[PDB]
Order: sequence, then structure tokens, then C-alpha cells
Amino acid sequence: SKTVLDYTIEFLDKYIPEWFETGNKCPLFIFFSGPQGSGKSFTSIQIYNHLMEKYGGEKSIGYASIDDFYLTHEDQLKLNEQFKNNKLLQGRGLPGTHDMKLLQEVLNTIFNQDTVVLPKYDKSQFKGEGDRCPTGQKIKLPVDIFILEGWFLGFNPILQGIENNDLLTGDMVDVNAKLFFYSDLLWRNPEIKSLGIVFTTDNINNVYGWRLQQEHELISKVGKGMTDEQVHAFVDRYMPSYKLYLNDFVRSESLGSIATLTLGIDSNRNVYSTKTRCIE
Repeated sequence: SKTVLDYTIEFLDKYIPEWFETGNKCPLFIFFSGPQGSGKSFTSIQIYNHLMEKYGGEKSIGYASIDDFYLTHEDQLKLNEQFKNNKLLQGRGLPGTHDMKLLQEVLNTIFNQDTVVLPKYDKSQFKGEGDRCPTGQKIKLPVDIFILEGWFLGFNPILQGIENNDLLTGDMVDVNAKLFFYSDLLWRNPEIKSLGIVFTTDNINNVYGWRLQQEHELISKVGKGMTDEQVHAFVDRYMPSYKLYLNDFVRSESLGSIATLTLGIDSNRNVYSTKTRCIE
């Protein structure tokens, strides 16, 4: 049976060459989006390698996880107080906890030396609170293909009647405002041409399961991790976002400006359905 990888490679091996046949010198972005635990991270990494091997020296390939752009430990502390009463913004995690100014600059440089520098993060820092690495990564300019991945890529801010939406309340109000900067800068940015890989599942509560598994394995290995109660508390921080944006995002099939591949997977990460939308 075909895995998510099989479908993804199939989709990209058709569309990437078709993009190059256009002669476009601007970068081609490739966005990977999927709930935490869906395996989208591993899949994006596999594609990175796939492209590195296929095009190797004839094309410049870049890769980054949106979390590579988390705020410096210090700035997150600043963010904590700034939104002292918003529990969703305390600590790295939700939209608004990333360094947008830095992302803005990188994008600027890309669409502009011989290399551009992207940040790298270290989550083990400050007893697990995390901090930015003293040294990131360097990508050769111009960039031909740029792979970016995150669990909320493609989500769009609620723009109208934000006081009537029941899901959009409390701490989510600021999160929604924060989400704007990513959307505006990336998947809603008219200058960005891209292919999208979307992972969705039959039940969103699969996310709890997937993280409960991950943590149980860590504990059985080093006797340290969150209690199930804490794992629930952890995931609960992301559920509001899922409930608010996942539907429009996935149903819209437009993470990619050129084409989008949507994959539906079950608890065992098994594919039950596939769909490719090529923006008409």
C-alpha cells in the first residue's frame, strides 16, 4: 500500500518539474501542514533529502521548520508579561511566539550575499524553556526551492464578526491577531508561489493519543516527562486553534498557490483518502 511519502513524491515529481519548465527564477515554496503527531515533520525532511538527491547541484534547496524561528528565550519572557493574562501565550508554542521581524528579513533577503542565514532553535535550553542557537544555518542564494513546515501553516485569521464567533474568545483573540503576520507574510502573500502538502485526520482527538504515546516512550526510557494530565494540558493549548481554523483551511485546499495535495490519515497514520487540487 502507498504511504503518505508515496503520494507526496508522486505529487511533487509531477509538479516541481512543471514549475521549472516555466523558467521562473523566483523561489518555489513547498509548505507542509499537519496536526502535531501526524508525521508531517518526518515527511518534509524526507522530501528535502529526495530533492537534494534529485537536483543536488543544479538547484539550491532550503528547508526550515516554522519553530526554527521561535522567539529568543529572552523575547519570549518579554512576551509572557506583555500578555500576562493570556495563558495560551505563556511560553513558546502558539502563533505569536515566533520572531516575525526575523522571518520578514529572511524572506526579504530570499526575494532579493552568497548565502542567507536562517535561525536554529534549541529546546533543551533553560531547563526545557528553550532558546535560539548561537549559530543557525546558511542557504545558497538564489534559493530555487524552499521547504517550510509547521502544524498551523495555512490557517487564516478570522477577519469579520470576531465577537460573534464562540470559538474565538478569551486568549484566542490575541492568537488570532498574531496568526495574521504569518498568513500575510506567507500563504496569503501574492508574491509567494507554492505547492502545498496537507495532512488531516478522521478525528482531531487523535492528537491527544499521538502525544500520549510519545511521552510514554520517553518516560520508559529516561523516567522523565509529563503526566497524562499534563499531556492533556499541553494539547489543550492547541485544540482551540484546531477547532477554529482546521476546517476552513483543509476544505479550502489552498495552502499551495499552484496546487495542493491533501491526505487524510487515521490513528495509525494510514491514508484513507487523497485529493489533489490544482487552482483553476
